[PDB]
Amino acid sequence: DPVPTVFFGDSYTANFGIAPVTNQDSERGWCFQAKENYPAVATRSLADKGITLDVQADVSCGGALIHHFWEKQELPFGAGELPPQQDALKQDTQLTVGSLGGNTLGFNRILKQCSDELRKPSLLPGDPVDGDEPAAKCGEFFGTGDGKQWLDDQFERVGAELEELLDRIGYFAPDAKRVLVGYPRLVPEDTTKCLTAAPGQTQLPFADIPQDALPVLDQIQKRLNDAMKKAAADGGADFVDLYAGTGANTACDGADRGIGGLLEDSQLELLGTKIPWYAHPNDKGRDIQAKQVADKIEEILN
Repeated sequence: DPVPTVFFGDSYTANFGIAPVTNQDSERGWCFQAKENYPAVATRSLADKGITLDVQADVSCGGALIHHFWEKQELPFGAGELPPQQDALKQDTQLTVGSLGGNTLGFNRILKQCSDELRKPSLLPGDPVDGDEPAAKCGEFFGTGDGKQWLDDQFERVGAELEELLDRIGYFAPDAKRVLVGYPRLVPEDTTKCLTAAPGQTQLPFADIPQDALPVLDQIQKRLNDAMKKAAADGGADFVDLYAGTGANTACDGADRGIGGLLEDSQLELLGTKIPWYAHPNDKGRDIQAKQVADKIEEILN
C-alpha cells in the first residue's frame, strides 16, 4: 500500500553538501538538495522492509526558515522565489517528515559571529548577530552579551513558529502523521576532541571558532533540541531525536564524524571548486539520519 508522503525541511533534510544535486539546471538547483538526502535513502530502506512510501514531494531546500513553510522562499542571486512548502501537501497525504527550525533560531548567524573566516563571502546565509562584536568575543557575547537576550528572543520566535507549522500541517493533511526531525550533534560533551584536525584534514572541525566558544554552541543546540521536542509533544507530532545518538558522530569524532567540518570540502563543485561542508551531515552523518528516520517511521506505521 502506498503511504503518500511529503518531505519538507531546511538543509539538514536537503543534505547540503552531498552531490549530485537534484534540479541542477533549474531554479531549485539553489536548494542544494542532494539526490541521495536522508529522505531518498530512508525510502529505499523502508521499501526493502516492505514499507512503500509514495513520495509526492520533497521540497526541502537549504536556507529555509520555519516560516518558508507558509511563505515564499527567495533563492539567492535572483534565482527566483520558491512557493511555500505547505503547498506540497495534499488532503490524501498520510506522512510528513522534515527538519525546520535551525534557520529561524539562526544557527548560521551564530557560526559567523564566532568566525571571521565565516564573516567573508561564503554560500552560508545570514549575517553575524552583532557585526561589530568580534569573532573571538563570541563565547562571551552569547553567554553574557546582547547575544544572550537575542537568543531568548529567537527561542520564543521558534516555539510559536514550530507550533504554527505543526498546525498548518494538521489543517492541510488532516490524516498525516507528523514527524519532526531533530539536528544531529555538532559538538561533543568533550570539546577537547575538536582541538585536533580529523585524519586527512589540515583544518580544525570548527575553523577559527574560539574553543571556549565550543561549549556554548552545544548548550545552544541542546535548547533548540529541547524546543523541537516540546513542540512535537504539544502538537501531536512524533520527533526523531538525532542529537541524543550522534554523541560520538559529531564534527570532532575524527573518522566516525557525521558532520563535515566548517571549512572542510563537500562534494559540491561550482567552477573548479569544492564548496565546504559548513558543518552539515556527510555521507555517514546522512546514513544515520537516514537510519533513525527509517526506524521511527516503521514504529508509527505499526
